[PDB]
Amino acid sequence: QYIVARPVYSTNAFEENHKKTGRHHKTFLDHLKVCCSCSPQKAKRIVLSLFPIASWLPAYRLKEWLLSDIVSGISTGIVAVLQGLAFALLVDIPPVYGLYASFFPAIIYLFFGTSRHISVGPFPILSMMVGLAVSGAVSKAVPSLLDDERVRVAAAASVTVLSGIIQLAFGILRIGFVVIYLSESLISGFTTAAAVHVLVSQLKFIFQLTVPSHTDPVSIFKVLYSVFSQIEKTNIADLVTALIVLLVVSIVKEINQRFKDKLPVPIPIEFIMTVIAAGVSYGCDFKNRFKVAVVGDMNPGFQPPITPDVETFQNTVGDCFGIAMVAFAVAFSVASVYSLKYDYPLDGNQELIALGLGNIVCGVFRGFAGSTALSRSAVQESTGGKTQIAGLIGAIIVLIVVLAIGFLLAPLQKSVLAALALGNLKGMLMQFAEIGRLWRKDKYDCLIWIMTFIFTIVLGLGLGLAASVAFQLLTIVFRTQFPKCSTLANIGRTNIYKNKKDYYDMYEPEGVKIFRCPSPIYFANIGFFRRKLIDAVGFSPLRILRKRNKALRKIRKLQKQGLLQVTPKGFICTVDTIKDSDEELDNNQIEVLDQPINTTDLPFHIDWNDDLPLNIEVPKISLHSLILDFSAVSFLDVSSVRGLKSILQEFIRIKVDVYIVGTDDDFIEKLNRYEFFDGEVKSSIFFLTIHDAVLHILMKKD
Amino acid sequence: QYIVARPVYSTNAFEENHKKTGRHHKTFLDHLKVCCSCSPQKAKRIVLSLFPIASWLPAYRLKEWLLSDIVSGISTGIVAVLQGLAFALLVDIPPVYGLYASFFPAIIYLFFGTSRHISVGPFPILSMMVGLAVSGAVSKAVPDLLDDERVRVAAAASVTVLSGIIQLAFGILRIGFVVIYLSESLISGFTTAAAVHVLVSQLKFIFQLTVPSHTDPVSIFKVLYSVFSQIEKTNIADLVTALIVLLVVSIVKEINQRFKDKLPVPIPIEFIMTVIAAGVSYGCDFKNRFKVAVVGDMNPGFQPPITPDVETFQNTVGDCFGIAMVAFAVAFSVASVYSLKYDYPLDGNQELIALGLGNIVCGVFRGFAGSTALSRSAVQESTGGKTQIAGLIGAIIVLIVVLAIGFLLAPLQKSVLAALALGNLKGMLMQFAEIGRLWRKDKYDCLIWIMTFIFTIVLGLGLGLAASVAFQLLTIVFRTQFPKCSTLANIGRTNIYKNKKDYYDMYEPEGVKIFRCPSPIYFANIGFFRRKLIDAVGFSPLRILRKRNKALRKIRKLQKQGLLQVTPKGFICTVDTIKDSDEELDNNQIEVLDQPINTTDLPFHIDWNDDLPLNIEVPKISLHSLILDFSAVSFLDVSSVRGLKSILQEFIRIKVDVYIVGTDDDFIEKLNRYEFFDGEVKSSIFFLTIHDAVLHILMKKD
Ligand SMILES: CC(C)CCC[C@@H](C)[C@H]1CC[C@H]2[C@@H]3CC=C4C[C@@H](OC(=O)CCC(=O)O)CC[C@]4(C)[C@H]3CC[C@]12C
Ligand SMILES: CC(C)CCC[C@@H](C)[C@H]1CC[C@H]2[C@@H]3CC=C4C[C@@H](OC(=O)CCC(=O)O)CC[C@]4(C)[C@H]3CC[C@]12C
Ligand SMILES: CC(C)CCC[C@@H](C)[C@H]1CC[C@H]2[C@@H]3CC=C4C[C@@H](OC(=O)CCC(=O)O)CC[C@]4(C)[C@H]3CC[C@]12C
Ligand SMILES: CC(C)CCC[C@@H](C)[C@H]1CC[C@H]2[C@@H]3CC=C4C[C@@H](OC(=O)CCC(=O)O)CC[C@]4(C)[C@H]3CC[C@]12C
Ligand SMILES: CC(C)CCC[C@@H](C)[C@H]1CC[C@H]2[C@@H]3CC=C4C[C@@H](OC(=O)CCC(=O)O)CC[C@]4(C)[C@H]3CC[C@]12C
Ligand SMILES: CC(C)CCC[C@@H](C)[C@H]1CC[C@H]2[C@@H]3CC=C4C[C@@H](OC(=O)CCC(=O)O)CC[C@]4(C)[C@H]3CC[C@]12C
Ligand SMILES: CC(C)CCC[C@@H](C)[C@H]1CC[C@H]2[C@@H]3CC=C4C[C@@H](O)CC[C@]4(C)[C@H]3CC[C@]12C
Ligand SMILES: CC(C)CCC[C@@H](C)[C@H]1CC[C@H]2[C@@H]3CC=C4C[C@@H](O)CC[C@]4(C)[C@H]3CC[C@]12C
Ligand SMILES: CC(C)CCC[C@@H](C)[C@H]1CC[C@H]2[C@@H]3CC=C4C[C@@H](O)CC[C@]4(C)[C@H]3CC[C@]12C
Ligand SMILES: CC(C)CCC[C@@H](C)[C@H]1CC[C@H]2[C@@H]3CC=C4C[C@@H](O)CC[C@]4(C)[C@H]3CC[C@]12C
Repeated sequence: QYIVARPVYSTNAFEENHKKTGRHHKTFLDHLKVCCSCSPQKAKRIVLSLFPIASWLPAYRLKEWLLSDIVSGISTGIVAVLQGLAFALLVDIPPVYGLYASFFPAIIYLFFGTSRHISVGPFPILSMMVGLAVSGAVSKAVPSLLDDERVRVAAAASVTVLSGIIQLAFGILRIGFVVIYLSESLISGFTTAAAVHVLVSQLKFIFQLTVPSHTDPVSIFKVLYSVFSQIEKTNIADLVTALIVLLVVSIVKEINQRFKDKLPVPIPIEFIMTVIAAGVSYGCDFKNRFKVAVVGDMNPGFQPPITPDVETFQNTVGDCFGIAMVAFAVAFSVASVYSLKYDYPLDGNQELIALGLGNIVCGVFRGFAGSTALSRSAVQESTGGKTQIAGLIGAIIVLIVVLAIGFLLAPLQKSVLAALALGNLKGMLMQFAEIGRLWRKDKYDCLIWIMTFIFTIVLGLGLGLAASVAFQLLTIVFRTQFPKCSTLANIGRTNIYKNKKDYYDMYEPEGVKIFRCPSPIYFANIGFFRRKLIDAVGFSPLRILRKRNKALRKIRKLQKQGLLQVTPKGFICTVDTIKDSDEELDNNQIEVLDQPINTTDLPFHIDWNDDLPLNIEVPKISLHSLILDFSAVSFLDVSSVRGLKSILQEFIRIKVDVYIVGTDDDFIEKLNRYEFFDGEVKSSIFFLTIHDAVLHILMKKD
Repeated sequence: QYIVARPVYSTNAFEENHKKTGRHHKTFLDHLKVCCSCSPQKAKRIVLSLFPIASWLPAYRLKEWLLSDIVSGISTGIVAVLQGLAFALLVDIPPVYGLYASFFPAIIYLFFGTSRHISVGPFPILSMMVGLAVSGAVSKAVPDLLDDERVRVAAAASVTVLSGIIQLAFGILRIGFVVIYLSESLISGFTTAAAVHVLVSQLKFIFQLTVPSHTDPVSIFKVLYSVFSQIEKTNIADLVTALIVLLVVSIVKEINQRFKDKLPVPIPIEFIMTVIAAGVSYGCDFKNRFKVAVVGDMNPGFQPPITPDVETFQNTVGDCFGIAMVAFAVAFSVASVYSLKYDYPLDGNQELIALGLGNIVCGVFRGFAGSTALSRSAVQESTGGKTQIAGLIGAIIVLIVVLAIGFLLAPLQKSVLAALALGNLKGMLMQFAEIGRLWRKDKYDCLIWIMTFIFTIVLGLGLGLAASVAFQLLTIVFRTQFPKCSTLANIGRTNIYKNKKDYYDMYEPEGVKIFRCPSPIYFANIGFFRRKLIDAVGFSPLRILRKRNKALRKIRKLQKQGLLQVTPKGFICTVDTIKDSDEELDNNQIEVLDQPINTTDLPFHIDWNDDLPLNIEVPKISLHSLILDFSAVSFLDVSSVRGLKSILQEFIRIKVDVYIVGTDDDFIEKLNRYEFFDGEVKSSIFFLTIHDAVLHILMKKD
């Protein structure tokens, strides 16, 4: 049974009886000393962290990893070639830049990356964010089809170079923990909005229509209007072939997911349908019989590096910041699943550095933004990916496609790629069945999800992330704005104290009120806390103090006039009744009422609760003690400290004690720094538990 | 002493023994029913709240309030005329609009306002924010010195009409509680930055220099450069007269503040120095002897109303929102001091409605934004202001100045007003002695103050408020990002549990770890909480489960091969030593390790902690129970719930119990909605206090 027999402590007798260890908190001088303390072991650790390949490559097991890595690399290389060709169209650049952006960051990540399963390249969200950034940049540059494509390519290279520089700077600064400011609900809402954006954007390629590059403020609706204002000019053959490809891919993906145990090395539907479509377009000549747009004959080989444009750097700072943040968050979210699945450590700063270097190299070599895509990562993992050697094999396949087999993929329909991209939208769009779950569960994360979706949809991907982050930060204040403050009472004559309106046989101590605030008190909570405390107490301590001071001043004036003769016990009051001549105070003297009462000159100790001569109101209070249950109060910063000090001073000045209960050692240590304690609000008002506070009150009363 | 003898409770036996009251929580259907339930008493209350004059005017005491109100009204009318003339120059409009904006909102507030001491009009922060909004609006108008000010006046009228409409909408929506999202540190920083802005902006009038209206991004530095690039063209007479006026005003204000008891009806230094300067300028002709700019001959009378410009409405939406928010916050902050001083209720929604209506009327009648100024409010309160009759008398004085005495104030130097405005900068600039105090106290509110100052200075008043609000919201996440998680232990063989690294004679139960998170756990805290819990425990439950599952699979394979014969007690193990032929698991099958172990088919109960045959590692764990001290955990939303569920499942699946301790009834009630409880994580794992949890563990063990 719960049996305890201990003395009553007040967080000061406790410390006096039990000696503390006197731990030395770390200062700032020694923080820099240990950082600059260079040692060979720490240097080797830093070098190995910066070059994870030097650690994971010599530990390769070339007996059970080589074949699986090779197969997974071939599969992911085919998928990466197809996905780069598809996503190069979203930026509205020649397709070969998609291959470049699928090749270069993977090669850089093979050296500088810490994850072992993700595949680096383009994914639709980042691709369209880069495209929007390019459209914004080329619309602000100070003043043919070939020239427009070249300027778009240059703008994309500059934007992705700046994004890689930002990512590398973030990784160097060791601030790679910024991924925790994005809630799971915010991630879900943003991903669903981006999925809708992808579905809207791929329509102009499915229908084979010319759509101008729109601007960030309202992009999806403008694109939809532009697409549906020319719906008559659609290509029926292109539309039907896109539908067939999408239907076949979705059906095969469904059967592949359903039949997993019986199906090793899952069917490469992307490759199979792509080669089928290319063979159908060839021979049958799906470029003159119909007017289907096809992927042009890409130049076999790479391209010389270019210097990024400082004008674009200046123009698209915010867009590049958003691109870097989105890429890092997506990469971390994708890599964390496989890291937890296969039990290896993940380094956020190393991931940021690798992504930044890869993006920088890709932009220097005329590419665009690169990260890991969920579809490609899942393909690589399911095929049997064990290390980044699969990524190297995929890069080799991409290089082979770029160099040798370049005449192929030319009869490609330039919209089978769009249908393949839309085939990856099923998992993204299935997240729409989350509003109901969040509404049933939280009712606040549902608000976060809805607001994030609306903000992204009506503001573009670049600004929706910032707006959603701001609203998600505000939702914490929403949570801790109106805490369910309640009065506590004893249950069963034990040390159990719960809500006053919950149980039946409870009992409160005579003239004792226990108040609990089940939320941290900060700038947005001090006023509500004070109002709730005053309402629970039942009177205003400031009002009581002011009325008592007015009564004392009237009594002193009467004594000066001689109507009141002071005696050791009682007042003579040699007047039956006065005409009740009240006195008013001017504007600059009303402060004196708030001053504490000191009746040392009067030998009689005024009770302020029984009766006053000459019929003075002086409202009485039956509350002779107050206990604050600061057990759930995590922190106070400035305004809460000032409000608490004012409330405690007002309470103490009317001859009632205040006790703070439930705070640990750290809370009182922090409060000591705020100059909270003084000659009035001593440090002995803190008690361990409500029962100790109540027992101390009872002991001091009788 | 502290003597307790009660049975051990687990928040379920407690509820079974003590019957709850079964309170009926209010739903949403009845929330609308009580709002639409119209009653005569509620209608009368609503009408009286909407028209507070009908409540406070009949209760007038015309024996002790009339004379003081008249004197305070005369003084505040003189001060309001001077301050309106001064602040009309900051917007760069003819001075008479300052008188209009000092007259109209005061008249509207006399009817629709709830405060009794504040004086409505212009104040420099709002005046310059309106000026910046006007400069932005006139710089974006589509193209079609006397005509240059007309468009500025029209833009100011439109901007203030929109701001008043926004304020009225906010008051109608009953969202007048938005003043609690601005911390005291944020308010102090913004006020100091605005003071610096005022000091910089008034330089062009002190030196009598022509400065173009700059734009929001970097305004103060551009104005400073423009002023100091033409410092040679300054007027020495204007500078010296401004210096004398400022010095005399500051000295007289200092002596007035110091000598308060001996000095009733504080000296009207503004009025006396203004009339002295006007008489000197008129007598000595300070318009041709020197080149001092003077206030022009304002047209005696009012001006017809104008329709606000929809183009300006569309152009300056954000600026109008900022103006409305700043005006409401300033008015509430100024009025709260006097409301607390004189003990009368304040209505935020009524204040918002009154301010919105006043601003709407003033903008319609060609004025600019109106609120209460601290200087004017202090003058009115000190002079003897009791009700808004002082405001009415001030409006009457302003009307008299507008109509009858208009030929005066013409020889005014147009910079003595600037020096008078500078004289009010002492109180604002005294707030610079707060960085040190906040650094010594909080180290977070100091960051808020510094960031607010920097953001406002380098982004303008309109955008600095939003940036500082965002950073202040982020500071809460900064506070609750890395909580000081610690292990707890018993002290003195009682029910007191504190930090493990704090005391000497502590003792932990055998194989029991107590973990405490002294902060609410949300999206930005779940990962850190999991990492700290794993580090405190000393092992990874997922790793232990995976290794145990691998060992079980190897044992089952050996049993199938016949090397292991299952017996009721022990394994025969008819092999001296095997060649240690480990088996690797490919992808799409590694998840089976995470599945829970169910050794029902084996009669032997595997201990998983003593030893295993054929030398299998199976790392042992000494921990056999875990207690989470969720006493300071205020709330979980989605991600924290999911992470807690995953951690608890991982712990339970390795045959260890988890106990959550310290949560109240509301926390478990909220957690029940998240579908947290299921067949594995039951609802009986919640306990009242750490001592109950420990006693239950000891009872279960033996
Ligand atoms: C509170 C939540 C819902 C977010 C607030 C919504 C606003 C940020 C949105 C809603 C309506 C939007 C506007 C709707 C229409 C237009 C007209 C549009 O002008 C054009 O026709 C541009 C044509 C072109 O240049 O291609 C430019 C964007 C704009 C101002 C939009 C800007 C963004 C606005 C103000
Ligand atoms: C995330 C935390 C840790 C740091 C965030 C810092 C950024 C918000 C600041 C720091 C430096 C700033 C940049 C400093 C200098 C400039 C140059 C400036 O261009 C000009 O000089 C104007 C030229 C012209 O208008 O002709 C445009 C803004 C920019 C990129 C600034 C954008 C905002 C930046 C990136
Ligand atoms: C419990 C789990 C397995 C989910 C069960 C429900 C889903 C199968 C349903 C519920 C809501 C459905 C969504 C409701 C609305 C839409 C929008 C719509 O997509 C669009 O094309 C919208 C964009 C546009 O074309 O303008 C059609 C599919 C989708 C995502 C639906 C896909 C199927 C969802 C996710
Ligand atoms: C992280 C903290 C420090 C706040 C972030 C700082 C930025 C928001 C500031 C710092 C430097 C500023 C820039 C400094 C210089 C200029 C050049 C200026 O161009 C002119 O010369 C305008 C001349 C005119 O039109 O009158 C336009 C604003 C701009 C880009 C400023 C925009 C706002 C910036 C980027
Ligand atoms: C603070 C919460 C409670 C509400 C916030 C809502 C605002 C952010 C939204 C709602 C209405 C919106 C306005 C609705 C209509 C217009 C007109 C529209 O502009 C045009 O039509 C431009 C035409 C052109 O460019 O020729 C887009 C901006 C604006 C001012 C919108 C700006 C954003 C506003 C103010
Ligand atoms: C209550 C006690 C502890 C006050 C302590 C005194 C100082 C901490 C304060 C009081 C007056 C302050 C000064 C008042 C006025 C100004 C002018 C101000 O001018 C500007 O902004 C730059 C000049 C320009 O704008 O041309 C700069 C800050 C400064 C020196 C202030 C710096 C901080 C000071 C010295
Ligand atoms: C290139 C331009 C001129 C093409 C025409 C653009 C028109 C069709 C676009 C631009 C802005 C768009 C609006 C922007 C925002 C919203 C709010 C949303 O909740 C419903 C759709 C609605 C109301 C959009 C309707 C379509 C719209 C009016
Ligand atoms: C006209 C020219 C001079 C305008 C200025 C362009 C150059 C100097 C600016 C534009 C964008 C800037 C970058 C924007 C963002 C960051 C991230 C930060 O963590 C480090 C600095 C860094 C990487 C900046 C470096 C300087 C930068 C590249
Ligand atoms: C003549 C008018 C039109 C334009 C004047 C432009 C020049 C003088 C202005 C515009 C932008 C200004 C800069 C904006 C921001 C900063 C950062 C701050 O920490 C120091 C001052 C500094 C570096 C300013 C110096 C002056 C500046 C360069
Ligand atoms: C040229 C045309 C398109 C411009 C249209 C301008 C008008 C219709 C718009 C522009 C800005 C709008 C205001 C912006 C903000 C709010 C605050 C909200 O709480 C009530 C409505 C209100 C006050 C809006 C009313 C309508 C408004 C005045």
